[PDB]
Amino acid sequence: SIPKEGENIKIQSYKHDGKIHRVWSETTILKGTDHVVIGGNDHTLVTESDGRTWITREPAIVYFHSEYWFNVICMFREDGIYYYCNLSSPFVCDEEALKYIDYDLDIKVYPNGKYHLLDEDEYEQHMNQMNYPHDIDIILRRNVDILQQWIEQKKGPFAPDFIKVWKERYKKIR
Ligand SMILES: Nc1ncnc2c1ncn2[C@@H]1O[C@H](COP(=O)(O)OP(=O)(O)OP(O)(O)=S)[C@@H](O)[C@H]1O
Ligand SMILES: [Ca+2]
Ligand SMILES: [Ca+2]
Repeated sequence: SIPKEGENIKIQSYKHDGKIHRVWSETTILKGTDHVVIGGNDHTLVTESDGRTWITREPAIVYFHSEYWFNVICMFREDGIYYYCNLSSPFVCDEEALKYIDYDLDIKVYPNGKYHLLDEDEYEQHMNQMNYPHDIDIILRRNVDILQQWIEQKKGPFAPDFIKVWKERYKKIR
C-alpha cells in the first residue's frame, strides 16, 4: 500500500458524499513511508467532476500525511514558491491511486509568506448539504490552526530546505 520511489501514481480526490472531485493522472513518487508520501508532477492531466480535463502548466511537489487532515502542493512559478493546501482526510494508497477526501477549506501561501484561508463559504454550504459530523468540523478547524502554525514555523513542506531537496530530486528523476 506504500508507493515505491520512481512509481507514477494517480491521485484521486473525493467529496464526503463519495463523488470524485478531481483526478491527477501522473505523479512520480520521490518518498514513500507509512506516514508521508512526497511526489512530483509536471504537465499531468487533471480531470474534474464533470469529466472536463486540463494539463498542469508547471511542476509541483506534493506532500501527503497519514496523520494530518491536510495535504500540500508546492508550485514553482517565475517569482518564487507558491503553496496550495487542501484541508482533507488523511490519505490512503492502493493499486488504483492515492486517495483522500477534499473538505473544501484551502490555504494559499504566497512567495512572501502571506497565507489566506479560502472557501469558508464553500465549506459552510457543503457541511450543510452533505451533513458533515460535528467531529469532522472540529478536526478540520484544528487542522486549519495546525497548518497555519506549520506555515509560520516553516515546518515540513514549508521548510526552504524541503523545497531545495525535493525540487532537485524531482528534476533528476524526471
Ligand atoms: N495534486 C496536484 N498536483 C499538481 N498541481 C496541483 C495539485 N493539486 C492542486 N494543484 C495546483 O494547485 C492549484 C489549486 O488546485 P485546485 O485544483 O484549484 O484545487 P482546489 O483549490 O481544492 O479547488 P476547489 O476549491 O476544490 S474548486 C492549481 O494551480 C493546481 O494546478
Ligand atoms: Ca481543496
Ligand atoms: Ca475549496
